[PDB]
Amino acid sequence: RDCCTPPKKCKDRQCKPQRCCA
Repeated sequence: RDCCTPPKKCKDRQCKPQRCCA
């Protein structure tokens, strides 16, 4: 599970600012 690696996972606060989400 990763903020952007398949499967992406920007459903958190520490994985949202990630240019790969916001």
